[PDB]
Amino acid sequence: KKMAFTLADRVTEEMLADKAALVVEVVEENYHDAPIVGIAVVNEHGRFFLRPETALADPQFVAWLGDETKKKSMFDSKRAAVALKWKGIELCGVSFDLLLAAYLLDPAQGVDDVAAAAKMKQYEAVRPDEAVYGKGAKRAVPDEPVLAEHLVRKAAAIWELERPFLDELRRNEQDRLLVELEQPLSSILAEMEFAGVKVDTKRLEQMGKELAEQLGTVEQRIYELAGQEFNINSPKQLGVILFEKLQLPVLKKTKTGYSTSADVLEKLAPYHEIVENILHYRQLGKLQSTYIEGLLKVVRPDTKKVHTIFNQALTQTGRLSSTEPNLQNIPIRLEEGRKIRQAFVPSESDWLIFAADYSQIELRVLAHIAEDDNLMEAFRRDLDIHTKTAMDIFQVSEDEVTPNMRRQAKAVNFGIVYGISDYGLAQNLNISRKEAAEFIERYFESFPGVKRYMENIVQEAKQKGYVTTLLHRRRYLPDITSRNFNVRSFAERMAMNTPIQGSAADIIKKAMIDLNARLKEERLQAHLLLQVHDELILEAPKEEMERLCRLVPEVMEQAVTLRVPLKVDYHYGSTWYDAK
DNA sequence: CATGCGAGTCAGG
DNA sequence: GCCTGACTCGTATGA
Ligand SMILES: OC[C@H]1O[C@@](CO)(O[C@H]2O[C@H](CO)[C@@H](O)[C@H](O)[C@H]2O)[C@@H](O)[C@@H]1O
Ligand SMILES: OC[C@H]1O[C@@](CO)(O[C@H]2O[C@H](CO)[C@@H](O)[C@H](O)[C@H]2O)[C@@H](O)[C@@H]1O
Ligand SMILES: OC[C@H]1O[C@@](CO)(O[C@H]2O[C@H](CO)[C@@H](O)[C@H](O)[C@H]2O)[C@@H](O)[C@@H]1O
Ligand SMILES: [Mg+2]
Repeated sequence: KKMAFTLADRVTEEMLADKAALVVEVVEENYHDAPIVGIAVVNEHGRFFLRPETALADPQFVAWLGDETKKKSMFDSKRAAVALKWKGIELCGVSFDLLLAAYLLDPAQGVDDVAAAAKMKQYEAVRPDEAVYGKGAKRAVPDEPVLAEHLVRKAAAIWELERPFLDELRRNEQDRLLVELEQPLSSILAEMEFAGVKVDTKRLEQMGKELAEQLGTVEQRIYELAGQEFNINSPKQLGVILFEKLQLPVLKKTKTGYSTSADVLEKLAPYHEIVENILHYRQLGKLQSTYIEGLLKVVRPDTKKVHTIFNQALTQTGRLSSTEPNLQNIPIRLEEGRKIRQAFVPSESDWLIFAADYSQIELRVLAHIAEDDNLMEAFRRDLDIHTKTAMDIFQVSEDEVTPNMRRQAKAVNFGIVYGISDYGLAQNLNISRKEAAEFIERYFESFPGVKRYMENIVQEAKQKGYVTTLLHRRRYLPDITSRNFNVRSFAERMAMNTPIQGSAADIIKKAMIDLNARLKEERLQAHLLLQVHDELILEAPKEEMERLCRLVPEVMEQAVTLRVPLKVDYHYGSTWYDAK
């Protein structure tokens, strides 16, 4: 039975009630400077559909949109807020976001539309967006009649679902998480995406020309060493050359053929000169295709900026993700790739890039949650945690710690966070499972509190069915009870890791909110550009650097109070590359 | 030929 | 051992 609503030709007073479910539809996946195809409002007075051209041109409606006292309940308010920003319209008063509410209740559901969220509460009087708009090449906005009914049904669902979702969040003790953390953060992410990051395209293009030159040389050297030309970027073709023509040892095979992963190649390097060249070709090719050409494709030609979209409702741990482009995985580990960062510059003359990052936040969080005396003392002394771990595992003085000892202690620390696994550690340290287990055993002997936490958290995950983070984020782990070793083990590691990675996510999100409040109180022009899991990147007038050096680390270090201090390092410079 | 899928790969924390 | 996203190739359908 069709849903009744008024297809309005003009905005009326009853459409501006102080509480309503609001839909400002942007069908385009990437909502930057995208069109708004329709608007729906459901409130105490009824259900309404408004054409965007009329609604967005009406002073009363626009004023209502920007009035913080007029409360709106929506789904993915960031999408609408950013689309409206590109139109010079401010959206305020969003007191409930169904997407974020759904995400907090169960990030595993992968709720990406109103229909999916509504299905969680047995509400199915709304169609999934894909069914209405189609997908990809066939994606398209339907005729007004169909479009109008769909937006109204989504608004109607939101109107009906707010109460039950809020009630469950409250029983989960996640009400403040939604209202005081995720929703306020959504607005901050909206500002960041809209602001964008300036790219020096001329510099990128120049790097691309040089890369193309080097790739050409390595490419030819590879054909020369192989004795024939082939598609180096084809794991299949490369496999034939390496393991058949050149007879290199097959130490690993994928599900469908020979493995040519870098870790595999690294082992074959001693056998033939072609290997080192393939690795070099892989590095340069990655930079060229993904960080030069890929980046250049998404730079807005008019503003010369990239406007990423932070998916705030995707990861199972509470972390954000970044797309079009992904600005959370710009090269930095290898110098040649790190140079890509010289292309990210301040958006204004005489401004500078400022970057602040937490030092070992995950291990500090673990020290706090596990209450491991040794680990807590280590951070209280602000010791080099890898050297310290090496000292305990190997029972040597600081002077006796060799570079390799520290390298292995570092590997154990990087993994201890992801949940112990002799197999996983063995792979990273290229050792036997028996030996890896011995390392783990030694680690636990030195950090008994951590061992206790690992056992206790797995037990809690089994008892309650989920694990939680410092700010009450949760993750259900049904596989924790599986009678399949591998499946159960994966769930156990998630149980061990989620409270760590997740609480670190909670902390930096809170830091972002606290930071913006401080930046506003101080009337600084500085503003956030990016978040990369444990670091914040801002840009600001050079005249604000000294103030930022004191303000940013403090706000980040004081976001939450743990049993150990939080430490933040910072750097600034003319480009993102220089912010080191 | 057209768009779209998985597989394999590798970039980041 | 955890958490992500983008690009290539080669196959899928489909013209
Ligand atoms: O607006 C971001 C928000 O939308 C979802 C769907 O509800 O993702 C859509 O938009 C992303 C950014 O363009 C795309 O990567 C994704 O493919 C598309 O479905 C949510 O996942 C996200 O929180
Ligand atoms: O010149 C392009 C032509 O070369 C082949 C091999 O003969 O592939 C090479 O060039 C591609 C584009 O630069 C790379 O992806 C590939 O790795 C490299 O070997 C052919 O496949 C292609 O038609
Ligand atoms: O040997 C106990 C030890 O094994 C772990 C896995 O590393 O858990 C196993 O044993 C528990 C019973 O003590 C079960 O609840 C669990 O399902 C099973 O995998 C550790 O958590 C535990 O300390
Ligand atoms: Mg750091």
